[PDB]
Order: sequence, then structure tokens, then C-alpha cells
Amino acid sequence: AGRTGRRQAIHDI
Amino acid sequence: GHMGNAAAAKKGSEQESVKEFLAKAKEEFLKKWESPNTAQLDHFDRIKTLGTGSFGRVMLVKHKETGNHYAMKILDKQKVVKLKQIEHTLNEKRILQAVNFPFLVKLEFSFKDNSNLYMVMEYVPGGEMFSHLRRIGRFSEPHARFYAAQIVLTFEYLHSLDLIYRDLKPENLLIDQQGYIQVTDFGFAKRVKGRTWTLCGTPEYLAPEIILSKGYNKAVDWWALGVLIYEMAAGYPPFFADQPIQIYEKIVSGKVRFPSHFSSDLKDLLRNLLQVDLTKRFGNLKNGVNDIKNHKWFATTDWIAIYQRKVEAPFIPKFKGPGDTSNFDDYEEEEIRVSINEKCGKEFTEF
Ligand SMILES: c1cc2c(cc1[C@@H]1CCC[NH2+]1)OCCO2
Repeated sequence: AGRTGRRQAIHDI
Repeated sequence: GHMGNAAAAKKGSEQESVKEFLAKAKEEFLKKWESPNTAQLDHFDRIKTLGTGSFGRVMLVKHKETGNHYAMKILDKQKVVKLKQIEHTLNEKRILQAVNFPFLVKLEFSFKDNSNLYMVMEYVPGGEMFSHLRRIGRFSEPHARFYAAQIVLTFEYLHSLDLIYRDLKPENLLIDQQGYIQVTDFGFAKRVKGRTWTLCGTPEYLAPEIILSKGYNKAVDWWALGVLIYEMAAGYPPFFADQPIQIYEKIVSGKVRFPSHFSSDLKDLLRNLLQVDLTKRFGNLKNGVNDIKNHKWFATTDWIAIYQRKVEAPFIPKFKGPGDTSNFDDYEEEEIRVSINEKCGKEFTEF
């Protein structure tokens, strides 16, 4: 199981 | 050897020609990079939101005077609050104004007001690779390879200019009217002469060295290309979990499993891109990009023909007319509110 929708970038994580 | 006399000489001459091209491309880039408010908001009608992220949104707009359609990225100056968020927005504009390559989206205008920053780019109506991929499931290897080849050439171009891209994923790849790719979203792109240190990107696409808080270089983009090729050919990425922390643990483990339908040539390429050891990762070795371009999986690829856009694309998006948005998903529409008072004027002087 995993993320199937659009994925947001991370800025400092 | 693997190549006969004629093939080996053709490939070497090809590689020298690449060097000649990149040298001219650097000269052209630097002219623009050293010499970077070409419109204003009321010159456009806002039509529809095409995509939305943390700091803003991309809208289809129509230029009032010419009737041309464009994609307008709007960033809320206040929402660009975090330090690395600010610097990143300046990188994005400066890089996009200076680059020129057939698979990179073209910036047409940029401006700012009291509340927002704006970058107006060519509208690419065929939609994101992301939604085509999710709809069909997976691409066949020839189809994936056609898109991959364009990314390899684009990274070879960017990296020759000391630019790292840092956000490869299907969401950021648009399909144009000839079925070729346009890379969008330069929000994390940066000029880096050696290493850089910002922890940024999209979890599923992060190289292990980013996650491990190690200073890193352009090899993170080659790792990301491995993730992208895997996802295009499988329909899901190689490090796949519901929460970012679980994704990171999978990435650093250095374990990848492949669908049984992947060819052995594809698995070999992916093992060499998704390589945690930087002394072994393709794109990061003595031979550079040529280890990728000369790999067996790309043996059928005519690199120059791809660049010249001479290759028949696997898929042409349906085009209903200028300004059609049928190939994009819907998003909630929010007001474009411009405050009476300038916000963050000093922090964005150079934009
Ligand atoms: C849509 C249309 C675009 C665009 C970016 C998008 C969205 C935003 C998030 C990733 N895909 O960049 C400029 C061209 O048109």
C-alpha cells in the first residue's frame, strides 16, 4: 500500500 | 567488442558533437543568467485552476489583447514564509528565464504585486503524465523509454549548466501536442557548482543521501530518473508506503524488487540508477551521462532524433481547441485577492 494521488514536495523535511 | 568499427566511430563523433552543443548552450545560458516585470495581472482573464500546491496554484489564463492562452503560476508572498521557500522562488524565476531546451517549459512573463508573485508560461494542453499514467495503469517499455530519453537529454543539458532539478515526478511532466514532454515546476531547481545541502524534494523520489542529511550533487537527479522509469513501467514507484517516514526507511535500505514483467535490460538499468553507493551510480561515474545513453535498454534510442523531435510519439493527447482544459483534473477555485498593502516587499526585491 502506498500513495496513489498527487504527491506534494517537501521544502525542509 | 560490443560495437564494430563503424558503430564505435559514429558514437564517438556523436559524443563530440554533444560537447560542442553543450558549450554553445552554456554561452547562451550565461548571457541570460547574468541579465535576467514584463506584464501585469489585469492583462489576463483567469479561466480555470490547472493545479495546486502548498504555496500557490497554476491557472489557465487568457491574455486580453492577443487572446493567447498561458499557464500562470501564482505564489502567495506571505505563504512563501520559510527561508528556503523564498530562495527557491528566486531560483525558479532566474533559471526559467535563462534556459532554452525543447523539453523545458518556456517562461513568457513574470511580475509581482502587493500580495503575489506571478510567472506566466506556455500553456501545454495535453495534461500531466501523472493522470495519463494513473488512468492507463502503466506504460509499456517502449513508451516509457521514449519519455525517459527526453528526461536524460534534459538532465544532460541542465547539469552541463551546473543546474540540479530536484523534483522529477510524473506530476511535473506535461505532454504537448506532439506527444513530447515539457518539464514544469522549477521551484527546487538550483545552480550548484559542487554540493548543496537543502532537504527538499518529493518523498518517493528522494535519493538516500538527501534523506540522510548528507551534502549531495546532481546525482540525486539520476536517482530520481530511476524512480521515474520504474514508476512509468510498473505503474507505482519502487519505494511505496503510506507515510513519508516509511518511504524514507525503504529508500535508505537499498532494496528494490521489480515486477516480473520488467525486462532484464530494464532491471539492470534501474539497479544502476537506484544505486545507494555514489561511487557506483550511473550518471555519477567517469563516463557521466554516457553510461546511461549507451545502456542496452536504450539501444534502440536515436538520441539526436529525439532531440530533433523526429520520433513518432506513442500517444498524442486529444486537443479540442485553444484553451481546452479537458486533459486536466478539476480543483477548488479560490479568489485571487490582492491586498491594499504591499506584503514582503523587501524579501522579494530581486524578483
Ligand atoms: C499545470 C499546467 C502547467 C504547469 C504546471 C501544472 C501543474 C502544477 C503542478 C504540476 N503540474 O506549468 C506550466 C505549464 O502549464
